[PDB]
Amino acid sequence: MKIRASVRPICEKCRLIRRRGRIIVICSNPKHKQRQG
Amino acid sequence: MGAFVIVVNADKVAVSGKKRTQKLYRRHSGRPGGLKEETFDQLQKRIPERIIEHAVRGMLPKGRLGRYLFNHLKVYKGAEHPHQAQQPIDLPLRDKRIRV
Amino acid sequence: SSRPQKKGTAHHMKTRPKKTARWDIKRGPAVYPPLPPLPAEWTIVSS
Amino acid sequence: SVDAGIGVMGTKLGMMSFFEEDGTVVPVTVIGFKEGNIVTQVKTESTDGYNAVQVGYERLRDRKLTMPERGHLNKAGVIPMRHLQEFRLVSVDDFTPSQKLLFEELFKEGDMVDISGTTIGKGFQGGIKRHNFKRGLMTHGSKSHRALGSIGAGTTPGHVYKGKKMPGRMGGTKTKIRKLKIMKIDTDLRVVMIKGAVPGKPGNLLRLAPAKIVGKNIPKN
RNA sequence: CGCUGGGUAGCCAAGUGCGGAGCGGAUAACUGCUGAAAGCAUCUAAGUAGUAAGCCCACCCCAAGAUGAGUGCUCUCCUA
RNA sequence: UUCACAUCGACGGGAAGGUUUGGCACCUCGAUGUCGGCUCUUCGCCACCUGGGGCUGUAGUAUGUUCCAAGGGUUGGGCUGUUCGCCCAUUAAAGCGGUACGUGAGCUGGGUUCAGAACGUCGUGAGACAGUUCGGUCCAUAUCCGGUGUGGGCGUUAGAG
RNA sequence: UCGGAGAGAGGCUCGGUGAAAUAGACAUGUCUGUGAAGAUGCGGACUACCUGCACCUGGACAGAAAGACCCUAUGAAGCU
RNA sequence: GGCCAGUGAGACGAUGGGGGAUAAGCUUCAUCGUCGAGAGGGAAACAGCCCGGAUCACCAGCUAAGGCCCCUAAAUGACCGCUCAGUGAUAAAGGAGGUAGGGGUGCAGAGACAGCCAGGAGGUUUGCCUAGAAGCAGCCACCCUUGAAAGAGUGCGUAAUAGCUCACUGAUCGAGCGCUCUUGCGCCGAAGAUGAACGGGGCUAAGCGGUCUGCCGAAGCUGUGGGAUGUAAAAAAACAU
RNA sequence: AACCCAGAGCUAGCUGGUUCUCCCCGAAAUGCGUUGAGGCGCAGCAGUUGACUGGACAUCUAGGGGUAAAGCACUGUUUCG
Ligand SMILES: [Mg+2]
Ligand SMILES: [Mg+2]
Ligand SMILES: [Mg+2]
Ligand SMILES: [Mg+2]
Ligand SMILES: [Mg+2]
Ligand SMILES: [Mg+2]
Ligand SMILES: [Mg+2]
Ligand SMILES: [Mg+2]
Ligand SMILES: [Mg+2]
Ligand SMILES: [Mg+2]
Ligand SMILES: [Mg+2]
Ligand SMILES: [Mg+2]
Ligand SMILES: [Mg+2]
Ligand SMILES: [Mg+2]
Ligand SMILES: [Mg+2]
Ligand SMILES: [Mg+2]
Ligand SMILES: [Mg+2]
Ligand SMILES: [Mg+2]
Ligand SMILES: [Mg+2]
Ligand SMILES: [Mg+2]
Ligand SMILES: [Mg+2]
Ligand SMILES: [Mg+2]
Ligand SMILES: [Mg+2]
Ligand SMILES: [Mg+2]
Ligand SMILES: [Mg+2]
Ligand SMILES: [Mg+2]
Ligand SMILES: [Mg+2]
Ligand SMILES: [Mg+2]
Ligand SMILES: [Mg+2]
Ligand SMILES: [Mg+2]
Ligand SMILES: [Mg+2]
Ligand SMILES: [Mg+2]
Ligand SMILES: [Mg+2]
Ligand SMILES: [Mg+2]
Ligand SMILES: [Mg+2]
Ligand SMILES: [Mg+2]
Ligand SMILES: [Mg+2]
Ligand SMILES: [Mg+2]
Ligand SMILES: [Mg+2]
Ligand SMILES: [Mg+2]
Ligand SMILES: [Mg+2]
Ligand SMILES: [Mg+2]
Ligand SMILES: [Mg+2]
Ligand SMILES: [Mg+2]
Ligand SMILES: [Mg+2]
Ligand SMILES: [Mg+2]
Ligand SMILES: [Mg+2]
Ligand SMILES: [Mg+2]
Ligand SMILES: [Mg+2]
Ligand SMILES: [Mg+2]
Ligand SMILES: [Mg+2]
Ligand SMILES: [Mg+2]
Ligand SMILES: [Mg+2]
Ligand SMILES: [Mg+2]
Ligand SMILES: [Mg+2]
Ligand SMILES: [Mg+2]
Ligand SMILES: [Mg+2]
Ligand SMILES: [Mg+2]
Ligand SMILES: [Mg+2]
Ligand SMILES: [Mg+2]
Ligand SMILES: [Mg+2]
Ligand SMILES: [Mg+2]
Ligand SMILES: [Mg+2]
Ligand SMILES: [Mg+2]
Ligand SMILES: [Mg+2]
Ligand SMILES: [Zn+2]
Repeated sequence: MKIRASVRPICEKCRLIRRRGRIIVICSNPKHKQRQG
Repeated sequence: MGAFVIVVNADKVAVSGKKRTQKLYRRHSGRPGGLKEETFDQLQKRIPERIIEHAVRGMLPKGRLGRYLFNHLKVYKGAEHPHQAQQPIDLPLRDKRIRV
Repeated sequence: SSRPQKKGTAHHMKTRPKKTARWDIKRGPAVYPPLPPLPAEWTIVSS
Repeated sequence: SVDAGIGVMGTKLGMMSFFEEDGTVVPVTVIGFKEGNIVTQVKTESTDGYNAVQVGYERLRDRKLTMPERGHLNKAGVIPMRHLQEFRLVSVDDFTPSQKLLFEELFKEGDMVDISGTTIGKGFQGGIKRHNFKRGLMTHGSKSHRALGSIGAGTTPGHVYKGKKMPGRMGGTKTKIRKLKIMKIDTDLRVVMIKGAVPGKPGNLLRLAPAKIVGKNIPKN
């Protein structure tokens, strides 16, 4: 997954969930998943 | 002028927070790569007794006497000790935060 | 990179102990009543 | 350490060749055996905290032994012997003192074996032979030919690092050669033939035990 | 070594053998199972499973001056 | 091809790092010896190869970008006093840097910073040029710390193997 | 490349003779901080029985020459 | 005014500006403080920061700045809240259903919020673009009919068909639900070279904020007892130093 | 631009050094000028002595400015309509 400092939803189906003290994006599109830092 | 102390059930010692996986006991040899980090839980399996010893040593004085004060401490993993003939007693605890 | 280190005497001004507390700074010595008039410490007898 | 099985001790006698039936050559090393190969002591966890068994070797005249050593061997009714070594195990349920250890019962044919003995003592050697350092130029005005060179960086750290590869004594210590194939047995002459080299010159003591492998024989950790 | 031709043991490599194993443990990144706060969903702020030449043990050598100086077998301590 | 974010990303903005060229001129002028190379180390990761993953405009092979990861490895030559860099043949790849641009009481002295001489140029001239050229003395028995090895003494609660 | 072996003189041991540079006193560890910005000597932690011998020199901003480069002096000298 | 000295290298900090890059432990002036010439206590060590200006003695006492788990002197004190990051030592833009609150705003017993089921049309297919598109390469436009609800139709996919699916409404189900700002403490962003390096040991209060009352704490002050200087010209006593 | 001796203890606004005790007071690193800039002279600040003075600290009041701030009425600059 692509990583950045500024993570936000890209499309409507992108959901933002915290896992292990990390803001993470989860979507059906494998491109739109992210991770902060 | 102080006294002796015996410790038992060292492996059942409590620990707050996530120090069981975060507190790093470590040591060094002298080489530029002789650093050996070790967690609480990893040390808890290898030698439970260094946990108690390493903590009390930092609280005792440092010098001739402090090295002599350390031998007055006895620590044991199990719930028994061979120092029965000395007729010890239970140690008081003024603090009220020690029992979870 | 463009932030200095504050290494010299400024390290003292920034890091010296401070209270910053009205409840701690407002305090003062404790007040007790004055004792009675005590006698002298020594007195000579005819000798 | 924990051994995979039980071994014995023998003496290097020399080295020779061994022609196979097809014609292939095999550089083989010969190991003899003295009289004594009897067990002397059996250790357990109840007494010593670990399981092992002693083994003696190289019978000698009784006068040469110190009187403490006599009582140690006379307990089990055992002949006088010079050397003593242990063999740590997992279970020692089938061993007693005054028990001989025939190698043919333990090493039949083609079995891998770990040899261990004392190496040849080279003495106070330099860095080129001990640590395989490179040599300086022999011409072009160079003054340093077989010297070490620099032994540190400079003001930082400001001291020589510990364990710096430097001269000193070389050889004369204990080593172990692993996974050597046994070629042939000869019970008539009481001798064993093993492929490959062996540390030391003829007459040197050694111990040979079954080859220990990490995940197969010994208990993993 | 007057200069050369060969050379045992010894030393030596260019020569001869061996070596680097583990379905062992715990993790990182990642993938997960089960499933709340939030009737949905979610790898997790309960729990738990896979998994790196890395980390720890295991392999080889040293080692109780480890002053925390250990353990076991055996031996000796005569005469007046 | 349409689709900002597979891969690039103008215009501008906010940072860390202390290896570049510099600013300041705080230590050293009764001395802190230089560039490169040889030998010998040892750490850092912002990862060249090797291990394990994600995404892909990833069919496959082979890539591309990026995460964990510094355990180990990172050739020999031609030219150059060199660093840098180009080239030949290979390689899994032929990584970037710190340690007084690591290391001269360990080495070399080709280069730079002495005295000789010469060309060009400047100067009436003596002479001069971070312009070039030929030549040109690198001392040292380790006191202490530190380091590689090897002994003795004493201790370890009677003394020993 | 890629070192290896051997001889001789030293080195090493014993006996005899017997210097030198140097030297504030020295009971003279490491790390990371601190400090005239680069500490055995201050702070904290770690390590470390005492004392010799033979070997190697990273540091003691080691020794050796009141810097020979640069600058200053209403200094000196040679030359034009 | 007489006799007669040294000084004329300043330093950091506060403020006011200049030069520099609103960089420098940089440099140059102005007004103050301290060090210089200043010990002591606090700041782990540390001339310039904070308290305070050492005549001397006492194994007497009260305090300042600052502190009270142990090393290491003093409450492992009390009460109301916050943080679970070893934040507590170290830096920003930016990111966020983190956490404890606060202030607006909207929705709901004539059923909200999520979940499951049903429908999700036709016409003026507007015109334009195109070989071709009923909405979905695309431009302009976005009026009307039927209805509980349906748009010149959100997304997926097709060159274009077709298709999937959304807004919306109907029922089921019964107490809460959504949108947008905001405060405090924290998370990511936050990577370096010999080795924990942030006093240590360690602590979920032994951290942060507010509040009350005790105590420790300097060569300061008080108490007791001496010396010296000046007033001062003999002593003494006194005041100040 | 030899060596020895003498002038010569040449000169050195530059380094280094300069020896017992107690008591009292106690600086300055600023300005002007300088063939001067790490030197010197004068002023400023010390000590000592003498003369003449009554202020210092604190409080209030008065007096003239043209800084901060503020502003666009002048001088310049500038956005939109
Ligand atoms: Mg910086
Ligand atoms: Mg106070
Ligand atoms: Mg030998
Ligand atoms: Mg070579
Ligand atoms: Mg030579
Ligand atoms: Mg040092
Ligand atoms: Mg020959
Ligand atoms: Mg010959
Ligand atoms: Mg699931
Ligand atoms: Mg569920
Ligand atoms: Mg969990
Ligand atoms: Mg592995
Ligand atoms: Mg640097
Ligand atoms: Mg620089
Ligand atoms: Mg010197
Ligand atoms: Mg990395
Ligand atoms: Mg440099
Ligand atoms: Mg260098
Ligand atoms: Mg050197
Ligand atoms: Mg040269
Ligand atoms: Mg001319
Ligand atoms: Mg030449
Ligand atoms: Mg030399
Ligand atoms: Mg010595
Ligand atoms: Mg030594
Ligand atoms: Mg020789
Ligand atoms: Mg010889
Ligand atoms: Mg001699
Ligand atoms: Mg010592
Ligand atoms: Mg500093
Ligand atoms: Mg330092
Ligand atoms: Mg001291
Ligand atoms: Mg120290
Ligand atoms: Mg040497
Ligand atoms: Mg020197
Ligand atoms: Mg000089
Ligand atoms: Mg000179
Ligand atoms: Mg002058
Ligand atoms: Mg000046
Ligand atoms: Mg202003
Ligand atoms: Mg300055
Ligand atoms: Mg300056
Ligand atoms: Mg002062
Ligand atoms: Mg500090
Ligand atoms: Mg008090
Ligand atoms: Mg506090
Ligand atoms: Mg206390
Ligand atoms: Mg912390
Ligand atoms: Mg912290
Ligand atoms: Mg701390
Ligand atoms: Mg509080
Ligand atoms: Mg005093
Ligand atoms: Mg006083
Ligand atoms: Mg003279
Ligand atoms: Mg004269
Ligand atoms: Mg005074
Ligand atoms: Mg001045
Ligand atoms: Mg001043
Ligand atoms: Mg003039
Ligand atoms: Mg002047
Ligand atoms: Mg002057
Ligand atoms: Mg001066
Ligand atoms: Mg001058
Ligand atoms: Mg003057
Ligand atoms: Mg203004
Ligand atoms: Zn998405």
